[PDB]
Amino acid sequence: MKNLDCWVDNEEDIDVILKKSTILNLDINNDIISDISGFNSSVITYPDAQLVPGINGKAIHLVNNESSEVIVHKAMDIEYNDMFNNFTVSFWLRVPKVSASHLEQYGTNEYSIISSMKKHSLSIGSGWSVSLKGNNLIWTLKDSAGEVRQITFRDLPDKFNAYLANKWVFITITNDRLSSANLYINGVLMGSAEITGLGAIREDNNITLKLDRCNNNNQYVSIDKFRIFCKALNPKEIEKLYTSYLSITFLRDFWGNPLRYDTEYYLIPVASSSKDVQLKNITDYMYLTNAPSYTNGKLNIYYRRLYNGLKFIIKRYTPNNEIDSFVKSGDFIKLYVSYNNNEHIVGYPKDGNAFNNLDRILRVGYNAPGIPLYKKMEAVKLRDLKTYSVQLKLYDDKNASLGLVGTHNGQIGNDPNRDILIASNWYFNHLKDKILGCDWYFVPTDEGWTND
Ligand SMILES: [Au+]
Ligand SMILES: [Au+]
Repeated sequence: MKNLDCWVDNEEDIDVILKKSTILNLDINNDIISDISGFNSSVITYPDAQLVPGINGKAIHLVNNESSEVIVHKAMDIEYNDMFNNFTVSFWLRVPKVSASHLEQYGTNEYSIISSMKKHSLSIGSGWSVSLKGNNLIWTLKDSAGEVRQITFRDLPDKFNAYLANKWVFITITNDRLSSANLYINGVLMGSAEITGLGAIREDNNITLKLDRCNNNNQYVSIDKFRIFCKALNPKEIEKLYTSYLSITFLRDFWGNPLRYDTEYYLIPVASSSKDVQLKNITDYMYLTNAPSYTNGKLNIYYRRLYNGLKFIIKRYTPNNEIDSFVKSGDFIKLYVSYNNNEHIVGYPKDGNAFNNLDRILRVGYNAPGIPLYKKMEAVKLRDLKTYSVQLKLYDDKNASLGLVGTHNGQIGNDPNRDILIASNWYFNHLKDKILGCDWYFVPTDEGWTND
């Protein structure tokens, strides 16, 4: 009694604790990476460290060459924080899905992506490192006397739900030198290691962000919001820290990147993610089908395959907002299906067929003469902030709500029974359910996911 957390005083307001215990905090402003903690550690950016969209602005993109790195030179006042005392490392991480091929080829090649490690004699290294090995995420802590402690996290086999499978995920690693190290992903505890009794950790004066010892020349990773705390955060501090970055400003695609205009997306319903969207016929309705899947018992990985089903495109309802291409919640849009190299608008015909005069059946490319076709939508995010999904609100042409886009299981004509896309206001009265049929993933083609 005894506490190796840095002293704050403020033991109440979580936000005050998070702020006060921050000793390093990378931000990207006007395309320059710097430390905004207040300790002013210097940050050197090498020529092939690239910038990409991030969870809230831009983020760091590392490729596999020696010019692709970011080095933080620790300020003198924070230099020895982890020698004996507690600390927390946090950052957003995006790693592409490893191919079956590359798991076999490179699966035993452990490579670092962030490190303070130092080499000392006796063969001894000292510091901490974040590294990857196949679909393992690994935290290593080493003291100056040769002790080594580690957490090895094995990712989920279902790569649609896995953390090292091309989505932005939030990492947090807490170190309490009087108990354990704990690894969290998206605020949830994934692994722990006891770390008591360690000696002095004598690490590098620099913290290096770079792929180290990676044998796959085409490998890359992205890192955002890299931050270090002089405290071992508790689960409630971690939850607030995690949710604090979920900016309400832009909507997000399936991978966590900002949603964009003029971009092909495949839709998948969150509440039935094994399904793809199909079209009966131009001018007619859409429905769900089962996605085909990939399975590999040898390598223990599997996943519903992506990029089957219709391609959708979002356009501004009222053109020319020049430079920006990002969709903001509350934006008014037109939804198209691109088919036969033609774009076909999505909407509901006045008095069109509906189920129980209340679930409105959507039509693609409808064009009956003299029949209004309602197609003005609002792209919104009403629920589940941790989930990268979107809702779509359809209006008539008089500001009345025709409902959120969803599905309805039923039959049209003598067709087979199907989950058919619809707009319904029924969803507004149920926005608090765990799972809801109006939640959609927007999935664009991405080099970080190829089907095997
Ligand atoms: Au690699
Ligand atoms: Au919903």
